[PDB]
Amino acid sequence: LIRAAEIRASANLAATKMSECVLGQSKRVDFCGKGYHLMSFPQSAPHGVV
Amino acid sequence: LVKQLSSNFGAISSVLNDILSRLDPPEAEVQIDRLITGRLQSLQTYVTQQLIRAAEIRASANLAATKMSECVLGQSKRVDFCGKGYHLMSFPQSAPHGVV
Amino acid sequence: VADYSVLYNSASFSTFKCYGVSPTKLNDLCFTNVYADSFVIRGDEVRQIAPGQTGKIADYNYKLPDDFTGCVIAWNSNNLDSKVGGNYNYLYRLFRKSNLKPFERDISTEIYQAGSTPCNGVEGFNCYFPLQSYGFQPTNGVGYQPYRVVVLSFELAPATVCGPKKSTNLVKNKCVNFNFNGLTGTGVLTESNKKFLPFQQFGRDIADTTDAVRDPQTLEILDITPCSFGGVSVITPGTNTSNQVAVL
Amino acid sequence: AYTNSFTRGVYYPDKVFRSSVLHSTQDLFLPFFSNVTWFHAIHNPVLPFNDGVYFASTGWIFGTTLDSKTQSLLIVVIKVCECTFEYVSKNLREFVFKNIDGYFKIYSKHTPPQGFSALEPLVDLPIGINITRFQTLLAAYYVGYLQPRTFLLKYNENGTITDAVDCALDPLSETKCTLKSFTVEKGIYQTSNFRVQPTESIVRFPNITNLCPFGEVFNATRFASVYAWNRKRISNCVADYSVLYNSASFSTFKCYGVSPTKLNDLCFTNVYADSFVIRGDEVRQIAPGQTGKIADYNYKLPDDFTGCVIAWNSNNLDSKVGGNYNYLYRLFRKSNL
Amino acid sequence: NCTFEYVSKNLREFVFKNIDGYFKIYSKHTPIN
Amino acid sequence: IVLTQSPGTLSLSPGERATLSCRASQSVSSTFLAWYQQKPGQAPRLLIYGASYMATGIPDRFSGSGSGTDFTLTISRLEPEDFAVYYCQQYGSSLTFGGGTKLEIKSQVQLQQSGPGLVKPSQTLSLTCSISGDSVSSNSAAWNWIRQSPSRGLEWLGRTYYRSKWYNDYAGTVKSRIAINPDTSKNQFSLHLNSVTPEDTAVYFCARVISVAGYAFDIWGQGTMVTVSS
Ligand SMILES: *[C@@H]1O[C@H](CO)[C@@H](O[C@@H]2O[C@H](CO)[C@@H](O)[C@H](O)[C@H]2NC(C)=O)[C@H](O)[C@H]1NC(C)=O
Ligand SMILES: *[C@@H]1O[C@H](CO)[C@@H](O)[C@H](O)[C@H]1NC(C)=O
Ligand SMILES: *[C@@H]1O[C@H](CO)[C@@H](O)[C@H](O)[C@H]1NC(C)=O
Repeated sequence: LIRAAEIRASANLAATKMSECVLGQSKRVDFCGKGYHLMSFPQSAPHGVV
Repeated sequence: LVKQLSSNFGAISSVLNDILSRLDPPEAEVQIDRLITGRLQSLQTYVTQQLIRAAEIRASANLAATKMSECVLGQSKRVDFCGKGYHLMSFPQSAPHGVV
Repeated sequence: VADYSVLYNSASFSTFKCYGVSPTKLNDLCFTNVYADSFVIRGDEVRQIAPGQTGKIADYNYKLPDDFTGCVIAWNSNNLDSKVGGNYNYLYRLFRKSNLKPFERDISTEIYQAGSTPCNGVEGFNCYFPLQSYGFQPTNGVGYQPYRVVVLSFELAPATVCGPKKSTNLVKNKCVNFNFNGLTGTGVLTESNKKFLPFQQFGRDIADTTDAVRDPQTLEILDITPCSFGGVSVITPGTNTSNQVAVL
Repeated sequence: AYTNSFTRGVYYPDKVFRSSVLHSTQDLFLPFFSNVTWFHAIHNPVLPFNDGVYFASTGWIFGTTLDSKTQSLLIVVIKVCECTFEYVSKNLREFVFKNIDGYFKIYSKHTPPQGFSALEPLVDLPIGINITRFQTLLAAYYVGYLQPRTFLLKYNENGTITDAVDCALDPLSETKCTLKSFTVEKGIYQTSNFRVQPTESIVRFPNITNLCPFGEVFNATRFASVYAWNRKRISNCVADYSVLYNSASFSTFKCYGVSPTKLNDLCFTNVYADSFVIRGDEVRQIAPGQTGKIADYNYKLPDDFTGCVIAWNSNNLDSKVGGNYNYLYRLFRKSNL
Repeated sequence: NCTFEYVSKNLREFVFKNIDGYFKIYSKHTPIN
Repeated sequence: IVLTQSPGTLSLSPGERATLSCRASQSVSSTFLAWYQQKPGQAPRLLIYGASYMATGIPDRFSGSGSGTDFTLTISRLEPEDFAVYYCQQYGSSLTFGGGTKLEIKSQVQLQQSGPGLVKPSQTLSLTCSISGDSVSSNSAAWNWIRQSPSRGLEWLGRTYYRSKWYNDYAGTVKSRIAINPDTSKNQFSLHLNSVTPEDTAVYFCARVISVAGYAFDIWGQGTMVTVSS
């Protein structure tokens, strides 16, 4: 149960990052890399995403 | 939690009043101890479940407060944070145990 | 009405052992029906009359279940059940095909078949009679003297047998402790609109607690509600400011 | 004739009042949609009473043997004289009869079919009589039998059983029973678990390889005299005692301390094969505890002998026409051995 | 008083041990220079 | 099944204890061991049946125990009249006696025997055992025949009884030439041997056995001797 809660928190963060940096350009500094953000591209992975 | 009180946990009865009325204390000690252990375990697991659920609810409430502050009090530029499309405004509404 | 005090303080019983229910409190509680089982056996074998014991008696003669709720009484009777010439009117079974189920009695006297060759109902080699005699005598040792045994089996429905405790009057709308056929508790006795069927006796809660009671003397349906309870809170400013308090 | 017991056969299991609740209990009940047996009064067989009968008809007698030996139970005013007890007391008159753990149950209902009806216990009798048959004593009626089925009961506000669920009929009823409600929503629900059972047992062992050389011991040409009796060690081999046992060529085969035909399964440290020849009539002297010239001066078995003894006639091998003088035996000595 | 009998550049390594009444023997032959 | 008398011979003094022994060839699942005491010149007497239960009119000095393949009888306090011989008998798939132990120190039913005591060899031998106090056709009893010779000890010959019809058994040694006939009219049963041999010289007894009393030889007879000679 506890590990599931931690994983859910991580999944929510991943969903937010996908929405805010794949679907648009972000103004939040250091939210999507060091520097002035331009875009991003997702890739699938076992039990996760990069 | 309330239904768990009817199980014996190994004692000859699930009513400590009956145990006391029917048995002498030297023998009744063992039965009372068994019932005590069982009921204590049930209470402990209920409390732990409540703690975890409370943590989840607190996370949801923090998200709700952030959304209220960032979209009712102003116009948000975060994409898909306050609805699909270019955000214009928002209106809160009360509800039992939550907001809309 | 059964008075067990006269039995218990008799001092003429060698053994008085009680399983599930303790003596000195029998005459307090009420229960549906009893069962008195009686017989006479050898003095040594008395220890086999108990739950979970195994042997000749507790296998082929008289077996008690594992959930027994009753008391066992026994007392030496060497001066009534013995004869000068040897008493051969007391028998016991020795061979049986398989053990007994609890409280099951066997009475047949067919010839046991202890070997390969069928006996066809006549006794002979490897064809033994299944009953044997104790042969009591006045000069036998104390381990080999007749003992009488009486087993009382309680079943804890309208109870019909219990102790001589007297009844009192009932009260309404008052937090009191009650005693209905041994059922104890605490609560307020209020009238109820519940429609018990004529055979309906009690009412049960989800947590396995009584919710309504049918009085034994006068058939009427009462309602049980737990007496008031709750927590207390103390409202206090800083002691550095004052010491006034207000409870809640 | 066969008819389906649609929905009837439920009864109050206890005298405990419950209202507006859903209760799950396990006891003996008539399973739903069960084939009932039909009899007509147009020109009373023996009907078994294994567990219980749902007798509904629009006197009685319950016997076991019914030979005026183990007298039965008669209902008119109830008289059970095995006496051992007595008692005096369109229209679908359904009744339920059963006996469990020395308790006799009778249920009734009189109503003027696919409907629901609950029966309350009447004239319950805790005697403990053994009953195995069912015969009615006096128009069509029906007879059925009940099974140990788990049922989910529904109580209304007045405490009347108005609905029931057979938790082992079909998966929909199983889902209702596991969700504790009479209505369910869309979705997949877990109901139970299945386990494939084993079919047959398999035991295997390696091959037998070397055997103990009983053949050369028993089948040899020469035996030594008794007073100088031979002796042999046998070990590290598998020995088949069954073959020598079922040869029927042995006059005497007596075993002490160990039962024959089961030697095949006992593992031992060692064995010994003492062989000699003695007079035929005197073979009975070789026993654990006898006395005599041979047993006292030539071969004495201990009191704790553990084994078997084999012997047979050999008059046509060891006897010569001139008289065999190669066999000796002691006759005098200072003391026994 | 016999009580048993049995009949059946190379570094001869051998390990001998005895527990529970059984004699266990290990060996190995290996080529070396 | 073979019974072995373990202790050979014992000599004691008045007052102390004595311990016997009896060992079985293999298991006795029927558990019908018994112990008899015989004074010289008299018929044996029964002491214990079922290996534990006392007989009629026996003091408490005697106690027996054992099960399986071994048994033992113990005397708590010796009395200078107990110089006698003690045997060991069983019942089950076969009826066999025991060797016996020598020990030396330092009534409502009667059976009567009669018959010739001397016989010309290769002839017929006849005995008779009258019954006074019971019916020979009783449902719960049997009637045996026991003979004793010093070379062979105590041996069982045969028996007869009645449940619905009459039933007979005989020992393997004597099957071909033995027969027992009851006579309900005069309440006696008799033993016949068509042919006789010199070695049959012995002393014969007639006995009664009760099925509910552990198959023990309760009541014996006076006994008579038969000699085979020219
Ligand atoms: C001793 O000799 C006898 C005589 O031949 C053997 O008995 C035969 O054994 C064979 C097994 O190879 C069987 O097929 C025959 O049926 C046996 N004959 C009889 C008459 O039984 C015996 O096997 C030899 N060895 C031993 C130990 O007895
Ligand atoms: C009832 O009787 C039948 C036959 O008469 C028998 O097989 C069965 O064992 C009996 N039941 C009990 C509990 O003895
Ligand atoms: C003994 O072993 C051999 C080699 O594996 C095998 O072929 C043979 O079948 C075995 N013996 C038996 C009786 O199976």
